[PDB]
Amino acid sequence: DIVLIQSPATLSVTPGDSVSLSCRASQRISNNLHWYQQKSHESPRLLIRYTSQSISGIPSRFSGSGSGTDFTLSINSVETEDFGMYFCQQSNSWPFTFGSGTKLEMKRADAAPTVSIFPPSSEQLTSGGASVVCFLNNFYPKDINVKWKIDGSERQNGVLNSWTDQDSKDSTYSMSSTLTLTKDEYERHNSYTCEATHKTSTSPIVKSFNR
Amino acid sequence: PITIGSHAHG
Amino acid sequence: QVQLQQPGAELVRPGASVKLSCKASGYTFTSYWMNWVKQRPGQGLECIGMIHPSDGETRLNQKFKDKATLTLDKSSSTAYMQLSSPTSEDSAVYYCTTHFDYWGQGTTLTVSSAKTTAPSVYPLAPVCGDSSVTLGCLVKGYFPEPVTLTWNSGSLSSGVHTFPAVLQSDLYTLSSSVTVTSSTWPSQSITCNVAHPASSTKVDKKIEPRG
Repeated sequence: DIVLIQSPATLSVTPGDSVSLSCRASQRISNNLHWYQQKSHESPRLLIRYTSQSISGIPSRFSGSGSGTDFTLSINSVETEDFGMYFCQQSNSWPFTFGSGTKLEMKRADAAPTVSIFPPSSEQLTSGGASVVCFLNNFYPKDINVKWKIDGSERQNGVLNSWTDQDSKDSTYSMSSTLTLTKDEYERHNSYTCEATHKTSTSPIVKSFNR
Repeated sequence: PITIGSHAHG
Repeated sequence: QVQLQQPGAELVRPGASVKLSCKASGYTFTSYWMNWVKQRPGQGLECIGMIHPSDGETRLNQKFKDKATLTLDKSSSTAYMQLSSPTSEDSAVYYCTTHFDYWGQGTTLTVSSAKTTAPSVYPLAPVCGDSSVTLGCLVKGYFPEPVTLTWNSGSLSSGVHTFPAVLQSDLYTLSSSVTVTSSTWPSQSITCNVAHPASSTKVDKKIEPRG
């Protein structure tokens, strides 16, 4: 299969900025390279076909160039409606393959997460299960590492993580992490900790309770 | 043989 | 007008075959290839294969050679894609598109052994004895999507993050946070409300300070 490599993974812009998105192919694909835009909860939309041929009605700020193994999507001066995911696709050889995508997101000031830990509710503890919840709210940029520690040692299995889309009003991200144990195991440890490492600080944000 | 975009755009 | 009509969602038990449909209208069905594309949400795009309704010529991606089968019912201008022996790796959105210009809305296929199952709804109050306060609501063990979660019957709508649901071992978990000033809670009441249409349930859980 032909491999398409896109870069960068994420581009953070202010409306008015100009950007360039790269797609590189593992072999010569001539002009057989297409660009798609995909917004949250929508199907992809064909933006540019055959390297540079812009689709009827696609705004003229969008252009494609390149050939052989090296292709570029340019966006002249980004509008807020341009935020979303961009994929390249080759139709030189079957199976047609897509790149891994470039996300175009809104730039804002770096913000540390507001972190909050929640022991299992007494309601849940009448059951055989115990979940500890950690909310990591309103941070920027999206890149973040969350660890659960139980009596000081990291636990990764039984963890369920969920992330919001970039907030359309303040451009932050939020994440929820849920650690689930049996109630019997939960009652056999004391210390539960949620630890977040984010670029805004060299030391992790630590929230913890004792059972 | 398939031409991408040819349904909407010939 | 050209339309490609796909159901929004299908649910399938593991090991039980499922057939997804793409109903075409408003053009000559036999004049264009029909393509199927798989996307695991938040992930990239994969070509499954294509079939030409003229003569049923089919091109499959080798990756799916033992998984996907493309067929048609030309008399009703419908293309089908059947998945054999589904597993949790098959849970994804599936799109039909003709020449990658016109796209269906996509069918969200979920593989689970679960029956319809109302959620367990747990109120999340801050750590016992711990200017702003963050409360939570944990929505656990339900099937299928979606639920509708509100705070104070919708009248509390600001400072809320409701996270996308995550399927794990056949059931969904979701959570929501709400952040208010410390003079708002607990002096005024805050309750999480959760409706699950498939089970016809609506549950309220008041957030109470931990004792």
